[PDB]
Amino acid sequence: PRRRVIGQRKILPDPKFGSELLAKFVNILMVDGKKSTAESIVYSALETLAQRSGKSELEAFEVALENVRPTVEVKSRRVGGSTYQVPVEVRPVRRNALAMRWIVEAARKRGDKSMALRLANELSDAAENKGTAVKKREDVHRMAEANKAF
Amino acid sequence: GQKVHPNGIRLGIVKPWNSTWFANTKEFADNLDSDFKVRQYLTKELAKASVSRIVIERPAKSIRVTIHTARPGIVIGKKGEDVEKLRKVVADIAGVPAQINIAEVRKPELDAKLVADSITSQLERRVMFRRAMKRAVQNAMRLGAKGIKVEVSGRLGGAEIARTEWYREGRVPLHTLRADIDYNTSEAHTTYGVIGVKVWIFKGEI
Amino acid sequence: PRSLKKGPFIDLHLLKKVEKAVESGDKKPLRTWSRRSTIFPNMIGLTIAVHNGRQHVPVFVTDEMVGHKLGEFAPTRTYRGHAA
Amino acid sequence: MKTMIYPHQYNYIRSVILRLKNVYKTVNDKETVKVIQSETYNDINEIFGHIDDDIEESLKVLMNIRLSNKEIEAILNKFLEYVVPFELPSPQKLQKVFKKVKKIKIPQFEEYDLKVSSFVGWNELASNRKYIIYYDEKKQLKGLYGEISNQVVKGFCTICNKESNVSLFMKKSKTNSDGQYVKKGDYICRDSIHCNKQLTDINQFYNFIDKL
Amino acid sequence: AKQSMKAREVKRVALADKYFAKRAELKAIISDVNASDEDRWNAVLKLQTLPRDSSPSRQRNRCRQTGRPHGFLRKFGLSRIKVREAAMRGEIPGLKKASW
RNA sequence: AGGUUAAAACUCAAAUGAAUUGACGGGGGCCCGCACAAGCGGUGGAGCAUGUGGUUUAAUUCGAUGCAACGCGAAGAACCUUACCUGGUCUUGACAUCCACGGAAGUUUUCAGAGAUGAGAAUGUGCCUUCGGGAACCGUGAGACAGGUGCUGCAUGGCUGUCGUCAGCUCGUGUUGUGAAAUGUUGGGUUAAGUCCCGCAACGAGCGCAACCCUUAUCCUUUGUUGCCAGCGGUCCGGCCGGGAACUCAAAGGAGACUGCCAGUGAUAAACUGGAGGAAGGUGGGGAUGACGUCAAGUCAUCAUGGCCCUUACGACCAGGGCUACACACGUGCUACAAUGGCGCAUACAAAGAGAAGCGACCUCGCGAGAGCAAGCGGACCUCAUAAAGUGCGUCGUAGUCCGGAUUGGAGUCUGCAACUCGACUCCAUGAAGUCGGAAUCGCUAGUAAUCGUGGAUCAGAAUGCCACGGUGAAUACGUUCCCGGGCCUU
Ligand SMILES: [K+]
Ligand SMILES: [K+]
Ligand SMILES: [K+]
Ligand SMILES: [K+]
Ligand SMILES: [K+]
Ligand SMILES: [K+]
Ligand SMILES: [K+]
Ligand SMILES: [K+]
Ligand SMILES: [K+]
Ligand SMILES: [K+]
Ligand SMILES: [K+]
Ligand SMILES: [K+]
Ligand SMILES: [Mg+2]
Ligand SMILES: [Mg+2]
Ligand SMILES: [Mg+2]
Ligand SMILES: [Mg+2]
Ligand SMILES: [Mg+2]
Ligand SMILES: [Mg+2]
Ligand SMILES: [Mg+2]
Ligand SMILES: [Mg+2]
Ligand SMILES: [Mg+2]
Ligand SMILES: [Mg+2]
Ligand SMILES: [Mg+2]
Ligand SMILES: [Mg+2]
Repeated sequence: PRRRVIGQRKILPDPKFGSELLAKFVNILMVDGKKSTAESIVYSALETLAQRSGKSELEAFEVALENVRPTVEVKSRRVGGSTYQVPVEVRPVRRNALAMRWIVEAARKRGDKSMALRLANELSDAAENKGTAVKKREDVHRMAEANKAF
Repeated sequence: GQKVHPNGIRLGIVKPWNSTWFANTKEFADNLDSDFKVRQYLTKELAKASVSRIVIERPAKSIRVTIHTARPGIVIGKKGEDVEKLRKVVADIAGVPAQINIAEVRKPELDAKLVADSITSQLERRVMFRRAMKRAVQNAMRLGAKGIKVEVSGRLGGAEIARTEWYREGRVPLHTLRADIDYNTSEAHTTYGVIGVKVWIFKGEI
Repeated sequence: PRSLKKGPFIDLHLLKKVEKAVESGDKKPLRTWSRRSTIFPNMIGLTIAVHNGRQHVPVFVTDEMVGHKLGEFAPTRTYRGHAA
Repeated sequence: MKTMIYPHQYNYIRSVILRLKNVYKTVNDKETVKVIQSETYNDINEIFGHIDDDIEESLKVLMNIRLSNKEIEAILNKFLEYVVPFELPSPQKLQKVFKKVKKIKIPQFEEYDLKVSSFVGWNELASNRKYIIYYDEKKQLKGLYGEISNQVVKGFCTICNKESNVSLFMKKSKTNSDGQYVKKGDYICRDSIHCNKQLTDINQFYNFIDKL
Repeated sequence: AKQSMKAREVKRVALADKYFAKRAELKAIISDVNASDEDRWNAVLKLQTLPRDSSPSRQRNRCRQTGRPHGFLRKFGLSRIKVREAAMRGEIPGLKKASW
C-alpha cells in the first residue's frame, strides 16, 4: 500500500520434512482452507518423485523449483498512447513464489487422474525442463529479453 | 447526518432507566403496555403540572410511580386529594395496587423536558420562536448549566418552507459518554403544522 | 396432502346441498364457493358451479373427478397469451 | 383523444340529427334531402371541430337515408361519451357560494344529468325558490336563489326558448337600509333537468341571468 | 393501522377465548385413533361450524401502540419503530445498545 | 483587396471593470483509500430461489429507482394478514364520547344463508343498593360526530440513507479591507486525526478528532453450584460416589500499555525508528459513537400533523379470488459442472442461542417424514441437539459418470377451520440444463478471504433471505508510473 507498513508473517515448517519452503507450497496447493488434504497430496507427490528421481524429496523439489524459478519479469508501464513492458529483476522470495504457483497451475491443468499424480508428473517434467510450468518461465524470460531496451 | 439519542446512548452509564422492573418474557410486554397507559394518563391529567419525568417501578405485585414535577403542590392537591385521585385511576389502569410519589424539580430551567414544554407552549401562543429559544438558553446559563442547545424545526413563523434553527451556549459534548446531557423533545401543534423542539442541557461530566 | 387419519374434507353446506339434490333428483347446477371441498362419489352426475372469484363455473362431476378438490376444475387466472 | 363537447352542444347535435332524419322520413326529393344532409354533416363536424373515426362512422350512418331510430340512439350514446359532465362543487364550496343560505341542501344529481347539465338547478318546496349553480364565461361557479311560482302554466321558457310548463322565477336585489328591493324575473321551466335537455345554446341561459 | 383493523383483531382474540375449550375437544376427537370414524366425521363437520375467527391462526400479532402488522417483537409486544423510541427514553427496562 | 468618413429603424434592461467567497480544470504541489499494483475467490453462461421492470389480468394492493431502488418497507401473502378485485351486505356505523328508552351481562341450542346476517327457542337475571338507586354490560332511537393504509414527504414533526468516522466546520473579541470578506484555521515539522509542537495580528472559545463506554487478549482477589476434578478413598469405570477448592469455567471487584523505559535521529521540539521487558506496543483486535451542512434525497402505508377530498361512502362487514399471473429484461443469491470429488462404513474436535397454548428425552412403531406413550426443564440441572468439514478404510476411474438434481408421475406425513389456485417435508420412481461461462463486472490485507457446519428473530405452518456463532484456514502488498475518489495548499 501507500503506507508500506507491511510485515512478514511466520510460517510453520512442514511436519514431515521440516521445511518452510514446502509449507508455502502446501498453502499454494491448499483450497478452501483444507490444509490436511493439500499436505497429503504434496507428501504423496514428493514420494513418487523421490522414487523416480532416486533423490531425497526436498532435493528433488529444489531441482524442479530451480528450473521454474524466474530471474527477470516484465512490468507494464503506460507511455503516451502505448504501454511498455519493462524488464525488472525478481526478488528471491518472489522467484520461489512464482515457481510454486506455476507448478501448481501446471499440475492442475494436466489430465492425470489424481492431483498427487499430476503434481509428481509436473515436478518430474520440471526437473527435465519439459514441463508447461518451465515453458511459462521461458516465456517470461523471452518477453523480458525482447523488452531489454526498456 | 443522523445522531444517536443522547439519553439512549448514556443509559446504564450516567443515565438511569425511567422504568426499573424485572419481568419474564410472559409479563414483559404486559408491563410495558400498562406503563405506557399510566404514563399517558398522568401526562394528560398533569399537563399543567409541569411534569418532567415519570418513573414507574413494580415492587412485588404493586406498582410505585414517582412523578417529577416543577410544581409539586398542584399534583398533590389539597390534603393529598389530587394525588389520591391519581392513585385510584393508576391502580385501575395498572390492575394492581398503586403507590404515587411526587418529587419536586428544582431549577426547572435546567430540565430539558420542562424547557422544551415551555418553548412549545409559547410557540402555540404565537410567541416569536427566536425569543423563546434565546430566553431558554439565557435562563439555563444563569441557573448554572455548563451548556445548553435548543433546536426548533418546522414552518417557523408560518413560513411555507420549513427551516431548522439552533442556538448553543457553552459546552455540549454529545460524543462524551461520561458527560451528563439532559435531552428531551416537544411538539408544537400550530395552525401551520407541527413544530418540533429539541433541548440539550449539559450539567457537567460524570 | 391432507392426512388420511383426518379423512376427506368437505364443507358441511355443500354436503347437505349434495344430499338434498341426490334425494330430489336431477337439479339445476349447485352454486358453491367451496373450492376446497373434495369431490365425493355421491356428487357424480351432479353439475356444481364453483366460484373462480369473479363467476361460477359449471362442473359436471365424473368418476375421474372424484378425489379432487372442486377448485381444480375452475381456473382463477385468465391468460390468453403474451403479445397474442 | 376523444373530442370534448359542451352539454348544450350535444343537445343541438341530438336536435339536428332528429331534424336531419325527419327529412328522410318526409322529403321525397333526393335533391332537397342531399342539401340538408350536407348542412347537418357540417353542423355536427363544426361542433366536434375535429372528427375521429368513431364520429366518422356515426356520420356515415347519419348520412344514409336508411338510418333508423335505434341506430340514432347508438350514435347519440357515442356522442354522449364525447360530452363533458358539469362539475359539482365541493359541499363546503357550495355553502361558500350560498353564504346567505346557511346549511343549504343539495339533492343527488344523476351523472348522465350532470353530463347533459349546462346549468344545475334544484327547487326546495320549503324555500319556494329554485337554486341554480352554473359556470359562467369566466368559468367561475355562480349560484343564485330566486322565488319560484307554485302555479305552473304552459308557455315558452326563457332559458331554453321552448314551450313547456313554466313557473315565474324572481330574483330579489340586495335589500337597502330603507328595506326597498327590486325583483326582476321571467317564466322558466320548473324542472331544471328538463330545461337543460331542451336548451341547445349556453348563451340563452346567460341572457336570462343577465335579465335577473 | 385503521381503527377497523384493530377492531378485527380484538374480535378474533375474544372468539378464540370463547371457543378455546370446544375447539380443543373436537380436535382431540379427530386426533384419537381409538375414536370411531363416525365420531371423527361428526367432529370434523362441527369444527367447520365454529366461527373462523375462533381459530388462533387468524389472529396476527400487532404493535400494541400503533397496530402495525409487520416488524413485531413478542418480547415487547411492539413494532421495531416503537421499541426503539421506548428504548431511547429508557421506558424498556434493562435494554441498551449492545456492542461486542 | 479594401481603407477612411459614418448613420437609422429595430431590440434589450442591461452590457461592463476590478475585486471576493465557492465550485470546477484533459492546471501545479503534497498526502491518502482494496484506488492501482500484487494476489485469492467470485458475478455475467446452466437450473433453481428471490426482488424489480415489462407484459398480462377482474384484480395482479401500495411504496422504494444512479452510487445512496431491485432477498428494499415485508423479523416470514393458503384463510387471517390485505391495503386490491368480484359478488353479497350496512349506514351515528367495525371503532369513541354524549343523550333518551328498554333490557343484568351473559349461557346453551334450532333453521336458513357461502358467510355477513336474519328469524327462533331455552337458560340465567346478577352487582351496588340513602329498598332514590346507581354502574356492569347488552340492546334501540336520534343527532353532534365517528371512520379513510384517501391526496400533497414540494406544507410538516419524527425517524432514516448519503457524501463520510471524511477531518473538517465555526463563533467572540481584536486587527486588516470603502466593501463582499480576510485573519485566526496560513507557515516549518509531525499525526490516523484543524493530532501535536514551533512560529505567527492574532488572542481565545465551541462543534468535530482523541479519550470516557461495550467486547476480546494476560494476571490477581472473592465466591464454588446446576459448573470443575489436581491430590485422596472407593467404585457399577461414568466426577460415578465420599470428598477437594487445586484447575477449567462462571461473574463481580481489581492490576496491566504510558512512547513508560533504552538507543539513534529530529529545530536543546513535536515526533519518528529500533530495542528490552511483557499476554498484549505505540489506535494491541472488533464494536458503539457520525461535526456544520448536501441531495425540496426516503417515509402523509408505523405514527403524528397543516391543508384538501370522501362521508348511505374513498367508511364498515363477509365469502371466493388476487398480491404466487408469464413471449421477456435486469439485480441479489442457492446448487452445480466433480476425483483437492461422489458414495458406503467406522470414528474425533465447537461456539452461540432458545423454551411453558413451549422445548420434549427415553421406550415402542413406521423405509422415512412422523405417530403413540411419556421423563425432565421456566433451565451452568432438562430439552432442542447430530456439529460438519476432518480422519481411517473400501469403492467408483474421468463418464454427462456411482458427476449434477431440475422436472414430472405415484404414494404419504404434519400444521392448520381449510393446504385447488398456493405450504413444508418424506418415500419410490423419473434423471433437465450444466463439462467452468462474451463484452463486462464484484468482494477481500488475517483468524481476513475461501470453505464447513450450528443457532436465533419473524412464526400455526411456511428460508437458498436476514441476524448471529464457532471449525478449518490461505495468497499477496515491489511499490505509487498509471486509473478512480478524497483531504490540504496554490493557480
Ligand atoms: K439603442
Ligand atoms: K458464473
Ligand atoms: K422529513
Ligand atoms: K472575526
Ligand atoms: K482591496
Ligand atoms: K395529512
Ligand atoms: K405460481
Ligand atoms: K437465494
Ligand atoms: K445470479
Ligand atoms: K397451499
Ligand atoms: K415456524
Ligand atoms: K483547484
Ligand atoms: Mg399468522
Ligand atoms: Mg463607405
Ligand atoms: Mg446466472
Ligand atoms: Mg415518492
Ligand atoms: Mg387474502
Ligand atoms: Mg424530502
Ligand atoms: Mg482539535
Ligand atoms: Mg471518538
Ligand atoms: Mg422529493
Ligand atoms: Mg377475504
Ligand atoms: Mg410480492
Ligand atoms: Mg489535512
